[PDB]
Amino acid sequence: MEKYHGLEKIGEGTYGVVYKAQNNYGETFALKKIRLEKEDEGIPSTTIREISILKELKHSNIVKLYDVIHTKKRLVLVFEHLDQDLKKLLDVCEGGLESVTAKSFLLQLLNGIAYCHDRRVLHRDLKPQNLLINREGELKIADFGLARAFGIVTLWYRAPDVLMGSKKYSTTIDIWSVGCIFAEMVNGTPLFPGVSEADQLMRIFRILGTPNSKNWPNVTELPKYDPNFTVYEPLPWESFLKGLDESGIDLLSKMLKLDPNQRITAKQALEHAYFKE
Ligand SMILES: CC(C)[C@H](CO)Nc1nc(Nc2ccc(C(=O)O)c(Cl)c2)c2ncn(C(C)C)c2n1
Repeated sequence: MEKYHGLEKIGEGTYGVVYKAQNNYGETFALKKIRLEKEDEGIPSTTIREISILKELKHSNIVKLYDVIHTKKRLVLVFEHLDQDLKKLLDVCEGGLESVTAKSFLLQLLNGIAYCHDRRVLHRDLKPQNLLINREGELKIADFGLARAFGIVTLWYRAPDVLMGSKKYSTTIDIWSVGCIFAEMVNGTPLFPGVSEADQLMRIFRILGTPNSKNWPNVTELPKYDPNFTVYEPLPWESFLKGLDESGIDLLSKMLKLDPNQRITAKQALEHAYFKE
Protein backbone atom coordinates (compact mmCIF):
# COMPACT_ATOMS: atom_id res chain seq x y z
CA MET A 1 0.00 0.00 0.00
CA GLU A 2 3.14 2.19 -0.62
CA LYS A 3 2.29 4.52 2.33
CA TYR A 4 -0.76 6.58 1.25
CA HIS A 5 -3.31 8.20 3.59
CA GLY A 6 -6.68 9.95 3.72
CA LEU A 7 -8.20 7.42 1.35
CA GLU A 8 -11.34 8.99 0.11
CA LYS A 9 -13.60 6.83 -2.09
CA ILE A 10 -14.40 8.71 -5.35
CA GLY A 11 -16.59 5.83 -6.51
CA GLU A 12 -16.83 2.55 -8.37
CA GLY A 13 -14.96 2.61 -11.72
CA THR A 14 -14.76 0.08 -14.58
CA TYR A 15 -12.19 -2.37 -13.08
CA GLY A 16 -12.40 -1.28 -9.44
CA VAL A 17 -12.93 1.33 -6.82
CA VAL A 18 -11.09 4.67 -7.10
CA TYR A 19 -9.94 6.68 -4.09
CA LYS A 20 -8.39 10.09 -3.89
CA ALA A 21 -5.45 9.93 -1.48
CA GLN A 22 -2.29 11.67 -0.49
CA ASN A 23 1.16 10.20 -0.17
CA ASN A 24 3.36 10.73 2.91
CA TYR A 25 4.77 13.81 1.01
CA GLY A 26 1.23 15.25 0.91
CA GLU A 27 0.76 15.19 -2.94
CA THR A 28 -2.69 14.13 -4.41
CA PHE A 29 -3.21 10.83 -6.34
CA ALA A 30 -6.00 8.59 -7.58
CA LEU A 31 -5.73 4.95 -6.46
CA LYS A 32 -7.56 2.30 -8.40
CA LYS A 33 -7.97 -0.94 -6.36
CA ILE A 34 -8.53 -3.70 -8.98
CA ARG A 35 -11.67 -5.80 -8.33
CA LEU A 36 -10.83 -9.50 -8.66
CA GLU A 37 -13.78 -11.65 -9.61
CA LYS A 38 -11.98 -14.77 -8.32
CA GLU A 39 -9.99 -13.66 -5.26
CA ASP A 40 -8.14 -16.96 -5.09
CA GLU A 41 -6.94 -17.13 -8.72
CA GLY A 42 -4.07 -14.66 -8.34
CA ILE A 43 -2.74 -12.19 -10.97
CA PRO A 44 -0.23 -13.78 -13.39
CA SER A 45 3.09 -12.15 -14.12
CA THR A 46 2.18 -11.53 -17.79
CA THR A 47 -0.72 -9.29 -16.61
CA ILE A 48 1.46 -7.29 -14.26
CA ARG A 49 3.87 -6.81 -17.22
CA GLU A 50 1.05 -5.69 -19.53
CA ILE A 51 -0.12 -3.06 -17.00
CA SER A 52 3.37 -1.81 -16.13
CA ILE A 53 4.24 -1.10 -19.79
CA LEU A 54 1.50 1.59 -19.52
CA LYS A 55 3.86 3.68 -17.38
CA GLU A 56 5.51 4.45 -20.76
CA LEU A 57 2.34 6.37 -21.86
CA LYS A 58 3.35 9.99 -21.32
CA HIS A 59 1.17 12.45 -23.06
CA SER A 60 -0.67 15.48 -21.88
CA ASN A 61 -4.07 13.90 -22.71
CA ILE A 62 -3.43 10.42 -21.20
CA VAL A 63 -3.85 9.96 -17.39
CA LYS A 64 -0.33 9.30 -16.07
CA LEU A 65 0.27 5.88 -14.37
CA TYR A 66 2.83 6.38 -11.58
CA ASP A 67 2.93 2.98 -9.86
CA VAL A 68 1.70 -0.59 -9.84
CA ILE A 69 1.22 -1.95 -6.32
CA HIS A 70 0.96 -5.73 -6.13
CA THR A 71 0.79 -7.30 -2.62
CA LYS A 72 -1.10 -10.51 -1.63
CA LYS A 73 -4.13 -11.02 -3.98
CA ARG A 74 -4.47 -7.18 -3.94
CA LEU A 75 -3.77 -4.89 -6.92
CA VAL A 76 -3.59 -1.08 -6.73
CA LEU A 77 -2.76 1.38 -9.56
CA VAL A 78 -1.57 4.83 -8.64
CA PHE A 79 -2.61 7.50 -11.21
CA GLU A 80 -2.72 11.34 -11.28
CA HIS A 81 -6.00 12.71 -9.94
CA LEU A 82 -8.44 14.80 -11.92
CA ASP A 83 -11.32 16.59 -10.49
CA GLN A 84 -14.25 15.54 -12.69
CA ASP A 85 -15.35 13.35 -15.57
CA LEU A 86 -17.09 14.50 -18.80
CA LYS A 87 -20.20 12.61 -17.76
CA LYS A 88 -20.56 14.72 -14.59
CA LEU A 89 -20.08 17.98 -16.63
CA LEU A 90 -22.54 16.88 -19.35
CA ASP A 91 -25.08 16.08 -16.57
CA VAL A 92 -25.33 19.78 -15.70
CA CYS A 93 -25.01 21.23 -19.21
CA GLU A 94 -28.58 21.41 -20.64
CA GLY A 95 -28.57 20.86 -24.37
CA GLY A 96 -24.89 19.99 -24.37
CA LEU A 97 -21.68 21.96 -24.51
CA GLU A 98 -20.89 25.17 -26.33
CA SER A 99 -19.36 24.54 -29.73
CA VAL A 100 -15.94 25.92 -28.70
CA THR A 101 -15.82 23.59 -25.66
CA ALA A 102 -16.81 20.41 -27.59
CA LYS A 103 -14.21 21.20 -30.20
CA SER A 104 -11.59 21.76 -27.56
CA PHE A 105 -12.46 18.39 -25.84
CA LEU A 106 -12.60 16.45 -29.15
CA LEU A 107 -9.20 17.84 -30.15
CA GLN A 108 -7.65 16.74 -26.88
CA LEU A 109 -9.36 13.32 -27.02
CA LEU A 110 -8.08 12.65 -30.55
CA ASN A 111 -4.60 13.80 -29.64
CA GLY A 112 -4.45 11.27 -26.75
CA ILE A 113 -5.87 8.54 -28.92
CA ALA A 114 -3.45 9.31 -31.82
CA TYR A 115 -0.51 8.96 -29.36
CA CYS A 116 -1.69 5.49 -28.04
CA HIS A 117 -2.68 4.22 -31.51
CA ASP A 118 0.88 5.04 -32.76
CA ARG A 119 2.12 2.67 -30.03
CA ARG A 120 -0.49 -0.05 -30.84
CA VAL A 121 -2.30 0.61 -27.54
CA LEU A 122 -6.12 0.31 -27.85
CA HIS A 123 -8.77 1.50 -25.45
CA ARG A 124 -11.98 -0.28 -26.71
CA ASP A 125 -14.17 1.16 -23.91
CA LEU A 126 -14.10 4.89 -24.42
CA LYS A 127 -17.04 6.60 -22.67
CA PRO A 128 -17.65 10.00 -20.99
CA GLN A 129 -16.87 8.29 -17.60
CA ASN A 130 -13.25 7.81 -18.61
CA LEU A 131 -12.66 11.19 -20.13
CA LEU A 132 -11.37 13.12 -17.10
CA ILE A 133 -11.37 16.95 -16.96
CA ASN A 134 -9.40 19.37 -14.75
CA ARG A 135 -10.37 22.99 -13.85
CA GLU A 136 -8.04 24.41 -16.51
CA GLY A 137 -10.20 22.66 -19.15
CA GLU A 138 -7.64 19.91 -19.91
CA LEU A 139 -9.11 16.52 -20.92
CA LYS A 140 -7.27 13.32 -20.11
CA ILE A 141 -8.26 9.75 -20.97
CA ALA A 142 -8.30 6.99 -18.26
CA ASP A 143 -7.99 3.19 -18.71
CA PHE A 144 -6.21 3.21 -22.10
CA GLY A 145 -4.55 -0.22 -22.49
CA LEU A 146 -6.41 -1.85 -19.59
CA ALA A 147 -8.80 -3.87 -21.81
CA ARG A 148 -5.74 -5.82 -23.07
CA ALA A 149 -4.92 -6.73 -19.40
CA PHE A 150 -8.49 -7.32 -18.11
CA GLY A 151 -10.83 -7.85 -21.13
CA ILE A 152 -24.74 -3.41 -16.05
CA VAL A 153 -22.56 -3.12 -19.20
CA THR A 154 -22.64 0.08 -21.26
CA LEU A 155 -22.96 -0.80 -24.94
CA TRP A 156 -23.68 2.80 -26.07
CA TYR A 157 -20.14 3.47 -27.50
CA ARG A 158 -19.58 0.04 -29.19
CA ALA A 159 -19.01 -0.23 -32.91
CA PRO A 160 -21.56 -2.32 -34.88
CA ASP A 161 -18.83 -4.81 -36.03
CA VAL A 162 -17.91 -5.41 -32.35
CA LEU A 163 -21.57 -5.88 -31.49
CA MET A 164 -21.80 -8.46 -34.32
CA GLY A 165 -18.93 -10.45 -32.84
CA SER A 166 -15.76 -9.09 -34.38
CA LYS A 167 -12.71 -9.83 -32.21
CA LYS A 168 -9.78 -8.58 -34.27
CA TYR A 169 -7.21 -6.04 -32.99
CA SER A 170 -8.32 -2.72 -34.49
CA THR A 171 -7.86 0.99 -33.92
CA THR A 172 -11.18 1.65 -35.74
CA ILE A 173 -13.19 0.70 -32.68
CA ASP A 174 -12.05 3.67 -30.65
CA ILE A 175 -12.91 6.09 -33.49
CA TRP A 176 -16.55 4.92 -33.49
CA SER A 177 -16.72 5.65 -29.79
CA VAL A 178 -15.26 9.16 -30.39
CA GLY A 179 -17.97 9.87 -33.00
CA CYS A 180 -20.67 8.79 -30.45
CA ILE A 181 -19.09 11.03 -27.76
CA PHE A 182 -18.81 14.00 -30.17
CA ALA A 183 -22.55 13.82 -30.95
CA GLU A 184 -23.34 13.43 -27.18
CA MET A 185 -21.30 16.58 -26.39
CA VAL A 186 -23.20 18.62 -29.01
CA ASN A 187 -26.74 17.17 -28.49
CA GLY A 188 -26.55 16.91 -24.67
CA THR A 189 -28.04 13.37 -24.89
CA PRO A 190 -26.42 10.03 -25.85
CA LEU A 191 -26.76 9.27 -29.55
CA PHE A 192 -27.35 5.48 -29.34
CA PRO A 193 -28.49 4.55 -25.77
CA GLY A 194 -29.26 0.83 -26.38
CA VAL A 195 -30.61 -1.55 -23.67
CA SER A 196 -29.13 -4.76 -25.11
CA GLU A 197 -26.89 -5.84 -28.00
CA ALA A 198 -29.79 -6.29 -30.35
CA ASP A 199 -31.38 -2.97 -29.41
CA GLN A 200 -28.01 -1.12 -29.61
CA LEU A 201 -27.69 -2.28 -33.26
CA MET A 202 -31.24 -1.24 -33.93
CA ARG A 203 -30.63 2.25 -32.51
CA ILE A 204 -27.63 2.58 -34.73
CA PHE A 205 -29.29 1.29 -37.90
CA ARG A 206 -32.40 3.43 -37.36
CA ILE A 207 -30.23 6.53 -37.62
CA LEU A 208 -27.42 5.50 -40.00
CA GLY A 209 -29.06 2.85 -42.12
CA THR A 210 -29.05 -0.89 -42.03
CA PRO A 211 -25.77 -2.15 -43.52
CA ASN A 212 -25.72 -4.35 -46.54
CA SER A 213 -23.15 -5.96 -48.90
CA LYS A 214 -23.10 -2.81 -51.00
CA ASN A 215 -22.45 -0.17 -48.31
CA TRP A 216 -20.35 -2.46 -46.18
CA PRO A 217 -18.76 -5.19 -48.30
CA ASN A 218 -18.12 -8.35 -46.33
CA VAL A 219 -20.52 -7.41 -43.50
CA THR A 220 -22.11 -10.89 -44.04
CA GLU A 221 -18.94 -12.46 -42.61
CA LEU A 222 -19.48 -11.20 -39.06
CA PRO A 223 -20.50 -14.04 -36.69
CA LYS A 224 -23.70 -12.33 -35.49
CA TYR A 225 -24.66 -10.68 -38.74
CA ASP A 226 -28.36 -11.32 -39.33
CA PRO A 227 -29.75 -11.42 -42.87
CA ASN A 228 -33.18 -10.56 -41.37
CA PHE A 229 -32.20 -7.21 -39.74
CA THR A 230 -35.02 -4.70 -40.33
CA VAL A 231 -34.15 -2.41 -43.24
CA TYR A 232 -33.86 1.28 -42.41
CA GLU A 233 -32.79 4.09 -44.66
CA PRO A 234 -30.09 6.57 -43.39
CA LEU A 235 -31.43 9.86 -41.96
CA PRO A 236 -29.93 13.26 -43.04
CA TRP A 237 -27.20 14.28 -40.48
CA GLU A 238 -28.64 17.77 -39.96
CA SER A 239 -31.85 16.11 -38.56
CA PHE A 240 -30.34 14.38 -35.49
CA LEU A 241 -27.41 16.73 -34.98
CA LYS A 242 -27.70 20.28 -33.72
CA GLY A 243 -25.27 23.09 -33.06
CA LEU A 244 -22.78 21.66 -35.51
CA ASP A 245 -21.64 23.57 -38.62
CA GLU A 246 -20.90 21.91 -41.98
CA SER A 247 -17.33 20.90 -41.18
CA GLY A 248 -18.33 19.37 -37.83
CA ILE A 249 -21.02 17.24 -39.45
CA ASP A 250 -18.57 16.23 -42.13
CA LEU A 251 -15.98 15.17 -39.50
CA LEU A 252 -18.70 13.34 -37.53
CA SER A 253 -19.92 11.49 -40.68
CA LYS A 254 -16.40 10.15 -41.14
CA MET A 255 -16.12 8.71 -37.63
CA LEU A 256 -19.52 7.11 -37.83
CA LYS A 257 -18.92 5.10 -41.05
CA LEU A 258 -20.25 1.60 -40.35
CA ASP A 259 -17.56 -0.09 -42.43
CA PRO A 260 -14.43 0.05 -40.24
CA ASN A 261 -12.12 0.06 -43.33
CA GLN A 262 -13.60 3.42 -44.40
CA ARG A 263 -13.60 4.92 -40.92
CA ILE A 264 -11.40 8.05 -40.42
CA THR A 265 -8.27 7.50 -38.25
CA ALA A 266 -7.39 9.65 -35.18
CA LYS A 267 -4.55 11.46 -37.05
CA GLN A 268 -6.66 12.00 -40.12
CA ALA A 269 -9.36 13.48 -37.91
CA LEU A 270 -6.85 15.95 -36.42
CA GLU A 271 -6.13 17.25 -40.03
CA HIS A 272 -9.79 17.94 -40.74
CA ALA A 273 -10.98 21.51 -41.60
CA TYR A 274 -13.21 21.43 -38.45
CA PHE A 275 -10.12 22.11 -36.36
CA LYS A 276 -8.60 24.86 -38.54
CA GLU A 277 -11.66 26.95 -37.56
C1 LIG B 1 -16.94 6.80 -11.21
C2 LIG B 1 -15.55 7.10 -10.66
C3 LIG B 1 -14.79 5.88 -10.07
C4 LIG B 1 -14.66 8.00 -11.54
C5 LIG B 1 -15.37 8.74 -12.70
O1 LIG B 1 -14.97 8.12 -13.89
N1 LIG B 1 -13.33 7.48 -11.84
C6 LIG B 1 -12.29 8.35 -11.68
N2 LIG B 1 -12.56 9.66 -11.27
C7 LIG B 1 -11.61 10.63 -11.10
N3 LIG B 1 -11.91 11.91 -10.69
C8 LIG B 1 -13.14 12.29 -10.22
C9 LIG B 1 -13.22 12.98 -8.99
C10 LIG B 1 -14.46 13.35 -8.48
C11 LIG B 1 -15.63 13.01 -9.18
C12 LIG B 1 -16.97 13.38 -8.63
O2 LIG B 1 -17.88 12.55 -8.60
O3 LIG B 1 -17.16 14.53 -8.20
C13 LIG B 1 -15.53 12.25 -10.46
CL1 LIG B 1 -16.76 11.83 -11.24
C14 LIG B 1 -14.27 11.93 -10.92
C15 LIG B 1 -10.25 10.31 -11.33
N4 LIG B 1 -9.06 10.96 -11.30
C16 LIG B 1 -8.10 10.08 -11.69
N5 LIG B 1 -8.61 8.85 -12.01
C17 LIG B 1 -7.77 7.69 -12.39
C18 LIG B 1 -8.19 6.55 -11.48
C19 LIG B 1 -7.90 7.21 -13.83
C20 LIG B 1 -9.95 8.94 -11.79
N6 LIG B 1 -11.01 7.97 -11.98
